[PDB]
Amino acid sequence: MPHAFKPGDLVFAKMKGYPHWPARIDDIADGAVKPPPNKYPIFFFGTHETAFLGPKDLFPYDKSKDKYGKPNKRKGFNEGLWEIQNNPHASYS
Repeated sequence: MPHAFKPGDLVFAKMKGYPHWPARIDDIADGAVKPPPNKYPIFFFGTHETAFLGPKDLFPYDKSKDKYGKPNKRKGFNEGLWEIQNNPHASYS
């Protein structure tokens, strides 16, 4: 049975105006800016951007990849597909 989201979990994350996007739950580094309450820091593969999202916009990757894990013309998307499949836990700074 599922747990709450934790750092390192792999997802597709939904933002307004964007396709469901390959992403991970990030940690928050010591001394770094924390998210708002009930929000998680989401790192988006390919773009390497961070947004703060809640669970309603977070789709576990394993369950969802058949539906959402296909190429997209959008900038960074296909790089992001490679990242989440091949090195999802790397440093992308």
